Amino acid sequence: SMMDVDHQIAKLMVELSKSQDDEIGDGTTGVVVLAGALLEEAEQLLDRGIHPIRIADGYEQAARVAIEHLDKISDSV
Amino acid sequence: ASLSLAPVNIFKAGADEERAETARLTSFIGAIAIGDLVKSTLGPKGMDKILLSSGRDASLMVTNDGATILKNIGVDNPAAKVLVDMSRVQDDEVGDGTTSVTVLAAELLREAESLIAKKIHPQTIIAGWREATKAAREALLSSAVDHGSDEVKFRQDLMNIAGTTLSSKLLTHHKDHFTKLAVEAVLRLKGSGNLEAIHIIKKLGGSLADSYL
Amino acid sequence: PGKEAVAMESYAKALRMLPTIIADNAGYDSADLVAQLRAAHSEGNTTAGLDMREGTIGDMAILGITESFQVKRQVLLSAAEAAEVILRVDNIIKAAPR
Amino acid sequence: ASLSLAPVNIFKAGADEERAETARLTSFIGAIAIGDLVKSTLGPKGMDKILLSSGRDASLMVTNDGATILKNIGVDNPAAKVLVDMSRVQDDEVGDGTTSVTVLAAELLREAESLIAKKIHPQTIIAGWREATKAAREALLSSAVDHGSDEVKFRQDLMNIAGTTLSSKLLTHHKDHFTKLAVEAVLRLKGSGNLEAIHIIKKLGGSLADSYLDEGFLLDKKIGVNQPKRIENAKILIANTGMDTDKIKIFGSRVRVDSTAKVAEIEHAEKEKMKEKVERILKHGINCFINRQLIYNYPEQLFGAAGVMAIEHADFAGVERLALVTGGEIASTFDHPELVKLGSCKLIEEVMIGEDKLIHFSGVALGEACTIVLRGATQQILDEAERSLHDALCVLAQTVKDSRTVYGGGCSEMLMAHAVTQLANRTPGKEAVAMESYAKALRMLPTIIADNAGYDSADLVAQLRAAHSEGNTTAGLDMREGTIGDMAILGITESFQVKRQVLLSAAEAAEVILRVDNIIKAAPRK
Amino acid sequence: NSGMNPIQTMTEVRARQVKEMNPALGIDCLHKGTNDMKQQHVIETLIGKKQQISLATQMVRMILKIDDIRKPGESEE
Amino acid sequence: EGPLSVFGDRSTGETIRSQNVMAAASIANIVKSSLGPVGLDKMLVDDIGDVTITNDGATILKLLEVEHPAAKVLCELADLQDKEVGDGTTSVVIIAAELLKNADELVKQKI
Amino acid sequence: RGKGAYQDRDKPAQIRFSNISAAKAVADAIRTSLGPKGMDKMIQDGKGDVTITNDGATILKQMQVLHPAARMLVELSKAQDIEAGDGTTSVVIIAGSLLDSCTKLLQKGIHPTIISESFQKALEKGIEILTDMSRPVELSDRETLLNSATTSLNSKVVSQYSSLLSPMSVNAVMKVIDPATATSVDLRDIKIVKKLGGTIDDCELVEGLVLTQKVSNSGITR
Amino acid sequence: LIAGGGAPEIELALRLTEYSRTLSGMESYCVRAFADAMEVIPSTLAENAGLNPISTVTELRNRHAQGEKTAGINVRKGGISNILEELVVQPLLVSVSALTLATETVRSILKIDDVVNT
Ligand SMILES: Nc1ncnc2c1ncn2[C@@H]1O[C@H](COP(=O)(O)OP(=O)(O)O)[C@@H](O)[C@H]1O
Ligand SMILES: Nc1ncnc2c1ncn2[C@@H]1O[C@H](COP(=O)(O)OP(=O)(O)O)[C@@H](O)[C@H]1O
Ligand SMILES: Nc1ncnc2c1ncn2[C@@H]1O[C@H](COP(=O)(O)OP(=O)(O)O)[C@@H](O)[C@H]1O
Ligand SMILES: Nc1ncnc2c1ncn2[C@@H]1O[C@H](COP(=O)(O)OP(=O)(O)O)[C@@H](O)[C@H]1O
Ligand SMILES: Nc1ncnc2c1ncn2[C@@H]1O[C@H](COP(=O)(O)OP(=O)(O)O)[C@@H](O)[C@H]1O
Ligand SMILES: [Mg+2]
Ligand SMILES: [Mg+2]
Ligand SMILES: [Mg+2]
Ligand SMILES: [Mg+2]
Repeated sequence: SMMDVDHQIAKLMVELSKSQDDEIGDGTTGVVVLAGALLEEAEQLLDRGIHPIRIADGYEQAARVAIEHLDKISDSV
Repeated sequence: ASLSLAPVNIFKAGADEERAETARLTSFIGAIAIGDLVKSTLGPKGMDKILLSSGRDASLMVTNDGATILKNIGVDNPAAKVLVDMSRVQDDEVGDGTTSVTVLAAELLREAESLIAKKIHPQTIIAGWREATKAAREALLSSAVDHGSDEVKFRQDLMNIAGTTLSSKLLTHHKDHFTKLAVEAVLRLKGSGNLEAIHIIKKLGGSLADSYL
Repeated sequence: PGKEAVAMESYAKALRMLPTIIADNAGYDSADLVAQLRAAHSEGNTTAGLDMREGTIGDMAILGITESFQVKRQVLLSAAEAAEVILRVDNIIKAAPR
Repeated sequence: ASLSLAPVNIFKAGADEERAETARLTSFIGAIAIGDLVKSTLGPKGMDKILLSSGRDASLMVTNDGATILKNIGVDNPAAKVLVDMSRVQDDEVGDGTTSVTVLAAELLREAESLIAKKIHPQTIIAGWREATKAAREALLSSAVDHGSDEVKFRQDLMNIAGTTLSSKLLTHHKDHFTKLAVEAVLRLKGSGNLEAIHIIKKLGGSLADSYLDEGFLLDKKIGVNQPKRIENAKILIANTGMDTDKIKIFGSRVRVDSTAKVAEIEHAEKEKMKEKVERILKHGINCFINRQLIYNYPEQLFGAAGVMAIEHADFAGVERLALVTGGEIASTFDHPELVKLGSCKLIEEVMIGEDKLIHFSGVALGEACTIVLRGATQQILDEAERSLHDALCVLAQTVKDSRTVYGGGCSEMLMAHAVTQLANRTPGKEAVAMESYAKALRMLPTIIADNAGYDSADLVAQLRAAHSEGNTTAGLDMREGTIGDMAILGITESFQVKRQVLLSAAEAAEVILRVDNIIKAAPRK
Repeated sequence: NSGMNPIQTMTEVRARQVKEMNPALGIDCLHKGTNDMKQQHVIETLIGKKQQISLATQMVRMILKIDDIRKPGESEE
Repeated sequence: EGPLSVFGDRSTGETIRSQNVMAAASIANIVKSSLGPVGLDKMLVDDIGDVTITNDGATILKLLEVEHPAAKVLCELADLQDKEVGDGTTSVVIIAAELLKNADELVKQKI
Repeated sequence: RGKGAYQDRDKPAQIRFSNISAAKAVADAIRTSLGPKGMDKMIQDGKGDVTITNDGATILKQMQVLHPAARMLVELSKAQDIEAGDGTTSVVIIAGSLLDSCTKLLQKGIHPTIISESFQKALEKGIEILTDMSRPVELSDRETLLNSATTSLNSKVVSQYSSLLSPMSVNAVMKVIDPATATSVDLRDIKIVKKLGGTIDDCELVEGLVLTQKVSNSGITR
Repeated sequence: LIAGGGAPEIELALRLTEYSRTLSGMESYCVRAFADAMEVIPSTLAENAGLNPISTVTELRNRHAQGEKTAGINVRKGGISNILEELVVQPLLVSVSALTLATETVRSILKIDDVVNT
């Protein structure tokens, strides 16, 4: 929020972190690192010639898998 | 990669982003500049500074008070701003120690620069500094002495503390005189801490020893 | 054990550099006087301090050189705290000045 | 008062005068900037720099050489200029130590800044530094070892020194390979120190391991047109004659006649003069003729008809190297052939390197000259390989001159610091403090060597300091695993000349920079 | 950030997680010896992690789905 | 720009193909009106009042001041036809431009 | 023990990443001119000198690249043009790809020295592997020579004329070398004379001599 | 002589992946990186040909694993095949020098840690 960005993708990342803060109030730095990493890997996938939408769909699928696995390994307090 | 040294710049015209070594560089040089500024006013033989403001009035001040000196300077380094605010907070909490705290912070940051040069993480440094702060707090508390019970010994401690506070300042010329003043002025409050109660009228003329309570 | 010992030693050096500067400002052998003081406080003379009239070491209890515990404790804690917060910084992102 | 901060300014518009503290400030920050710049190239694990000059050509270099780095930077601090000149002088004297002297001077000035902050006069510091330099010189000289007598042990020292010099450079990939080259290249000189004799040809393409040391000699010149291309049992005349419309040195001479017939007769006489010159040459009984100057069409034709290979436009360097490698005499007069010594080589052929043809002299007679063919993937790689080879060859020449060696890997610096410490703890006063700072800088050299690899510099320098205090005068850094070891066994040895020059030049430049209390700049021309 | 080698530490803790089924094995940032976060009392909220994953994936999707930009680009004041 | 850092502009893909076709088409439309017994002549004024009337396609494309390389190619084509044959300098330009047009249509279809 | 080396400086890593990014940008810029289905690039010099080409060395040398790593890739392609005269695009793409891989390696926290040495190991193993794959050939095997020339030409604008320029390109080399003793070829022995006009179907292999210098006599041409 | 159509790059990628699996340590990761990096030339050939690079390169890896080391990208048929039937051959020196020079330049570039403006 304090960062003076002019790149619209940096603005999207600012909005992402603010969204994590609104919904949760923690994780505001993990979300940005994780999204950056996902795009960094999409970079190699696009280099190999995959359609960016296929990348987005594989990411959605894997995200569903990870969410259910979190529900699975979760603990209660 | 990096935020600034990237093929695309991600910032508005006029912004900037100092990274790891450059950030510690600016921080340490600014803090150490502030500290080297405010020292030489430290101790009985400390000398004063001139605060020749450049405003349309060109206010002129001659001070040995670290809080005033730091308040009245145009700082642009953020770490220097941190130290400035720290001295202001010292002046608010108690009325002394603004130069001792400023010099101490600056020397700690100098030593931290040295340690970072030794290829040490500033987390191991902050951890060790917290441990050292604990040890120092206990040593201080253990060495502290209390004499508020004995009324005469308390009067002696009050006179000695007032003398030690005025020793560094321009009043060390007539320290004893002003020492008595300050002590009486604080004893006339009868336990109250209201310093707004103590009015000080500054009348031009006469010698500094003509001052009285 | 470890590099935390080194950072503790640096903390100690800064604490020592405070009276060093106090002595420098008068024109005395800051190194000599702070060395004498360090040796005394290692010996157990917890009241050894600078006598700035003649430029020697003396008994603060006798000379009447005492400070408010409030003041010295606040000095220590605020200085260490500000140094901590300044040391945690690894990036300075400034915004376009107004 | 003061020169600048006086009610009246005494200077022309644009000049200035930095006083005591401001002068030492600029000096120390400039020198320490230079030093922190040139380090990180120090040691086996040192990394290269890019010299992206901003000129109209924008030359590009990738170097680990401290001398080149400092030469190729626009410096404006005068103390930095002093350190730059110091590194240049190191590069001139010997071929190594250009980064070590700079880092050492910078560390000495850092410690001197610390000491001046301690309220020490910058005279007492220099006094202690002179005493420490004396002690260090004696410790170094006493630890040095000489093996030039035993030929095999001397070969071992040469191989080890070349390896230590190339360890820091881009050739450490194929160190052993280039080590052999460098050693052979200096041994072909047979005691001579002429490094101009060692020619280095940089041919783009191929790997750096395709580089080799030609058993004979290579020349990047051309053979004539109708002249042979291969010659066995070649007898060679090396010359510096005209053979190019060679005119009688009488300059007022002019052909002034009344008939074109006489002009033609005089032209024919000129040609007959050139022919008689060629015949005097051929009376030496030769098959190859190399001229420093050009060879025009008519003498080319004559040499071709005579069956002689006439190589033209070799340079002063080409003819000197040919004289050294073949045994011939550079000649400009041919009226006493019995006095002109010819060069001999079993074979002169034409060879391909990359996409270029070169004259190859094999079976040469003397060999006191060399040709190194450097192959590489990029011109920057080639230039850095030439610089590294020059370093190694210069050091091996300096060792052949003076076989004194001193162990490296921080052993030498730690030893000198140990001697300075012994001197310091017995000395009274602030000179002891300045000696201790001298020792700290000496110790900060191996500290940096270790840092550049990524090891616990503090831990390793502590181990080394303890070893050199115990009496294990050969303890040094083993940078393969990152431990301490015996430099005598690991083969990490340096030229005593180089290390002594490092010490002395660094201490001397730091001394001259420390004597300064005022910097008076004049209005820049620009 | 804790000075450990990323690949080494991560591969070791991954191998341990696979062998001894234990999704409480992670990075000893404080160097307490143990890799068991359930013992170190290192605790995150399930909704926190799930929201991190969901937000990162959704925003990465919206970013990969963009293939054209048209800024003012005027460099105005 | 950006990652490359080349000090120049870069067109890539359908953009540059469309540009090339536009350039060739421009050159062909210059001369299309001068083809056949019903074609008409052209004036050309040389920025100084020097006038040239002509129906010769090679002449027209020589006098023009062309900057695009895909159009310089067609000018050189007309010049080459004028050197080697002496007639057909307009038809050759028109045909080259039309081949470019249809071929770019095919390349858009991802042939 | 506890923590390792802090790496108080980040500019080295920034420099490594900038070099890798520049190299990958060059590689991905010329990736399109690789193979029989690869296309050409037009390059208009500052003076306006146009150049259409499919050659990687020419492409990189002609575009005035400015980043140091990209300059080094230009020199690399030139070195391949010298040593082999074929592969000037594949070599740049390979370099860019190795550097783009060094990106993620560095990210993992590996030292550049380890990366370089491991790359040397992989290089030695790959030289071994390619040598194993190869088959020997006799220079008398004209079919292999024709096929090599055709493969070399498949990538270039002269590929519809390959049927014509492959036999010429093999005859030319086979006329300037003794096939029994030759260990190399000097292509300055092969003169190329570019004359405008006609089509690429008019290219010729003249065993004798060709000169652009004019004849001075009028009436004596043959 | 070596086959073309990206066959040497694919064989190289595969066999160095195996070599990497044998070199357990941190050199293993770097050798696997070298392999996957060399796998980019076939991917590029496929992309430019107009095929699906991922599927094409996976088919190539699979067929080279079966043992047809002279298998490559037939842009005439549009897929994978024995490339010698299309007569796509190139000198071994080309591939060898490309590998050597690229590796040397990469090692040089990795030894750089600063840039100065002379
Ligand atoms: N004591 C700890 N030990 C190990 N990991 C921790 C500890 N505290 C926090 N972390 C990790 O650090 C990450 C960042 O947490 P934190 O910086 O507190 O907030 P944010 O997730 O918003 O950055 C979390 O993903 C968590 O897994
Ligand atoms: N007679 C004395 N002998 C020795 N030290 C003294 C004497 N009088 C004062 N001091 C020291 O001088 C210092 C004066 O500091 P001061 O300038 O008030 O610092 P600050 O502005 O930070 O409060 C005190 O820290 C005290 O220790
Ligand atoms: N195997 C090794 N072990 C320990 N130290 C080494 C080894 N190889 C070289 N060195 C040290 O590395 C240094 C290389 O320095 P160099 O970069 O040549 O400095 P300069 O450029 O000043 O000559 C030498 O001082 C030598 O002491
Ligand atoms: N009398 C005619 N009747 C029908 N067609 C003609 C006649 N004269 C010329 N044409 C056609 O017009 C085309 C172009 O002619 P013209 O424009 O004169 O030559 P160019 O194309 O070289 O400028 C020719 O291809 C020819 O077929
Ligand atoms: N007809 C073909 N079918 C399939 N692959 C081919 C054909 N012709 C060439 N190739 C392959 O395409 C590549 C073309 O590379 P090229 O662009 O010439 O590389 P460079 O420009 O680096 O020499 C060669 O590596 C070769 O293996
Ligand atoms: Mg006070
Ligand atoms: Mg060296
Ligand atoms: Mg017509
Ligand atoms: Mg080709």
